[PDB]
Amino acid sequence: GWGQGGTHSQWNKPSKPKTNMKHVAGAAAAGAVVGGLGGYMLGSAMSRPLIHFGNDYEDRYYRENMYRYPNQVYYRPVDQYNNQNTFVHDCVNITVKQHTVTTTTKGENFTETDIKMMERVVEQMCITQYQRESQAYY
Amino acid sequence: GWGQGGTHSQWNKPSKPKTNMKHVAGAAAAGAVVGGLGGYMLGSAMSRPLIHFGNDYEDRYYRENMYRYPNQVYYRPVDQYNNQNTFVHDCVNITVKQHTVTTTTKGENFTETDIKMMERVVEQMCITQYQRESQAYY
Amino acid sequence: GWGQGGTHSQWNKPSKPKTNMKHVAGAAAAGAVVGGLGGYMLGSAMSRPLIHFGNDYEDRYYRENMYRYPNQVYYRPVDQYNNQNTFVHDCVNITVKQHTVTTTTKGENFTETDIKMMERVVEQMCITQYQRESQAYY
Amino acid sequence: GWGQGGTHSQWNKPSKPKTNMKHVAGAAAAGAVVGGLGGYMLGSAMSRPLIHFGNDYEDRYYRENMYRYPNQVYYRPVDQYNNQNTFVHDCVNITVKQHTVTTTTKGENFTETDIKMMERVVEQMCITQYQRESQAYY
Amino acid sequence: GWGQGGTHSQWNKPSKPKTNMKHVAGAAAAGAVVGGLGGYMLGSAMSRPLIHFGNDYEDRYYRENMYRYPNQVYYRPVDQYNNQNTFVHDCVNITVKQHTVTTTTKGENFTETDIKMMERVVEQMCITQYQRESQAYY
Repeated sequence: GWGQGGTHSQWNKPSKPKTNMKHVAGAAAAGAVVGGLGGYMLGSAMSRPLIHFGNDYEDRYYRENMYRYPNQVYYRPVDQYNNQNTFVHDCVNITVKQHTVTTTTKGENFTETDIKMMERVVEQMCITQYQRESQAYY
Repeated sequence: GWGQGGTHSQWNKPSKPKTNMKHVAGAAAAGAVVGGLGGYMLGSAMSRPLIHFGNDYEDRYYRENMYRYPNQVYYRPVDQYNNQNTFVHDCVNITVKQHTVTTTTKGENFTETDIKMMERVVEQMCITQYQRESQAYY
Repeated sequence: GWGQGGTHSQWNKPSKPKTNMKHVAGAAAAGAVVGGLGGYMLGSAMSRPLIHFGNDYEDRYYRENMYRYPNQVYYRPVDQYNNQNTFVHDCVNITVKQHTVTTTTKGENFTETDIKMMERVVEQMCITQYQRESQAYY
Repeated sequence: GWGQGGTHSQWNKPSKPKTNMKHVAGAAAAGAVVGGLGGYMLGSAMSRPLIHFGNDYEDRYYRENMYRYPNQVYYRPVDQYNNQNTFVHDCVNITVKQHTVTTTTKGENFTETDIKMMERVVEQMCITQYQRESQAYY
Repeated sequence: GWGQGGTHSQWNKPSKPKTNMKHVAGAAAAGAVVGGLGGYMLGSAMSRPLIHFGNDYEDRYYRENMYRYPNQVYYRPVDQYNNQNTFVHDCVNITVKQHTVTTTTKGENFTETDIKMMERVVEQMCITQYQRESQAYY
């Protein structure tokens, strides 16, 4: 007539995490867990992987049992070329340019005029602004 | 007549996570879990994978049982070329350009005029703005 | 008639984490856990991996049992070429340029004019601004 | 009729962590734990990895049991070329340039004019500003 | 009828950590723990790794048991070339330049004018400013 107390356990219990950041790449933030027996596991081999939050009871009576390589993980990869990649390209290769190429041969008594006005061409770009009861003036 | 207390357990229990960020690539954020016995697992082999939140009871009586390689994971990949990739291209290869090519040969007594006015051409671009009771003036 | 007290345990219990940062790459921040028996594990092999928050009871009676290599991890990878990478490119290769190429051969009595006005061309770019009851004037 | 007191234990219990930083690369900050039996483990092999927050009871009676290499980790990788990398490129290769190339051969009695006005071209860039009841004037 | 008192133990218990910093690379800060039996462990092999916050009870009666290499870690890596690196590039290769190349051959009675005005071209860049009831004037 024994007794085990109930388990109220948290692998991650962050209370009121107020966080301001920009980039979360390959990481964990704002009270987040990257995988329980998992996550980013490109090549894996797990024998008898068990997750049970409930109570566990085992009453085992093993007699003369021949266990030959139980839960064996024969991890023998050959020439494994696997790609599981995350690519994020934001505002890349942005160009605001004015280019002029001049190739004049034996130009006599000639006038060359090259005017490239560039005014108020881009006022805003990639403005990741979060506003809450706020004001922004540009 | 024993007793096991009930389990109230959370792998991730974030309370009121207030977070501001821009990019979450290949990561975990805002109280999120990347996989329980899973996630981003391109090549995997799991024998008897079990998840049960409920209570577990086992009363095993094994006698003279021959278990030959139980739950065996024969992980032998050969020439595995697999691709599971996430590609995000936002506002990439954006060009605002004025280009002029001049190739004049023995130009005599000639006038060349090249005017490229560029005014108020792009006022806003890629403006990821979140507004809540706020004001923005451009 | 014994008794084990209930377990209220947290692997990470941060209370009110107020944090300001910019980049979280391959790390942990704001009270976040990178993996419980997991995370970023590209090549892994785990035999009998078990996670159970509940109480555990075991009553084992093993007699004359032949256990030959139980829970064996035969980790023998050959020529494993795997890629699980996170790429974040934000505001990369941004160019605001004015380029002029002049190639004049035996130019006699000629006038060359190259004017490239560049005014108010980019006012803002990559402005990751978080506003809460605040004001910004540009 | 014995008794074990309940365990209320935290691997990391930071209370009210108020932190200001810029970059968290391959590290831990703001009360965050990088992995419990995990984290950033590219090549791993763990036999019988067990995590249980609940109480553990074991009543083992092993008699004449032949355990040949139990929980054996045969970690023999050959030519393992694996890449699990986090790449963050923010505001890289940003160029604001004015370039002129002049190549004149036997230019006689000619006038060359090269004007490149550059005014108010970029006012702000990569401004990671967090505002709370604050004001910014540019 | 014995008794063991409950354990209320913390591997890291920082109370109200108020911290201001810039870079946390490959380190620990703001009351953060880098791994419990983990962290940044590129190549690892652990036999029977166990973490249990709950109470542990063991009543073992082993008689005539042949344990041949139990929990053996055969750590024999050959030609292991693995990369798990964190790369953070912020505001790198930023160039604000005015370059002129002059190559004149036997230029007779010619006027060369090269004007490159550069005014108010970049007002702010990489301004990682955290504001709380504050004011900034530029």
